[PDB]
Amino acid sequence: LSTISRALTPSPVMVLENIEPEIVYAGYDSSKPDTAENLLSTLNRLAGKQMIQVVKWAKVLPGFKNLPLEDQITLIQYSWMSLLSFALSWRSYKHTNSQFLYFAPDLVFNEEKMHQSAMYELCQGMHQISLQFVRLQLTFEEYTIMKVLLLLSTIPKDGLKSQAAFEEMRTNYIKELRKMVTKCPNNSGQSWQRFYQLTKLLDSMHDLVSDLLEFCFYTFRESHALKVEFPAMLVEIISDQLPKVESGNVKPLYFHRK
Ligand SMILES: O=C1COc2ccc(C3=C(c4ccc(F)cc4F)C(=O)OC3)cc2N1
Repeated sequence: LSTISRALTPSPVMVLENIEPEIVYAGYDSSKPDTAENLLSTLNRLAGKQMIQVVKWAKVLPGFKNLPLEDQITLIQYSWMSLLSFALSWRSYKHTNSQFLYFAPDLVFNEEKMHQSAMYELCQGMHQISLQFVRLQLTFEEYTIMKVLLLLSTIPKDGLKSQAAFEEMRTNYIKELRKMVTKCPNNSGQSWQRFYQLTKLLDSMHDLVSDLLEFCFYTFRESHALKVEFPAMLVEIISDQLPKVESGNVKPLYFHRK
């Protein structure tokens, strides 16, 4: 809080990079075949543990604490699949140059796994998002800021408890992205073009993530019949999220209008 301390303290993007979650293992069971039942159960277990890290992350995310508890909860529950998908795309980009879907070091999907998981087309759509990371040569700086924008990209139909505090936080992070692209237009030429590409990429997540969620809601509802395991963390999120999304109580915020 000191004057000197404030002027010198790591910038907001440096803070985001510092609080980026550690590596999470899926705990892949080599004794089980790669069937939908086992792959999806493994993805769900993995995602539960990643979501625990996401909550820890959100806890020290600057600005997030300034929202009401219920809005914080609401935002994590609405954006969870966007956050996991984006982080997946990043890992896939960094570890495999977006050739494969790197869910964890012990769970990397090639095309065969994509089929086996019963979400071939969804995995291919995500892989295609990851290919954009290669085209753009997305940077760690862009990634971290964009991930925050994803946390802040889906809200209830009639908005949040503290809509103004949310909008302030969202604007603040959009501004960080603006600053970043002004400094570093990277391979898009002009800073405005960089911002356009990055925000279009974010908008392009919505339909894929919505499709991912529909499958997740289906397997959740039919969990016992399908033998698809969900951990408590996902049970909690999906039990709250599913009726809201399915009843239209959901509003995606697009950077660019349809
Ligand atoms: O039971 C089900 C079926 O619907 C699901 C849909 C998605 C997931 C998760 C993803 C994921 C994200 C992007 C993709 F392209 C493929 C993905 F699998 C992730 O990264 O974490 C969980 C898990 C289930 N679980």
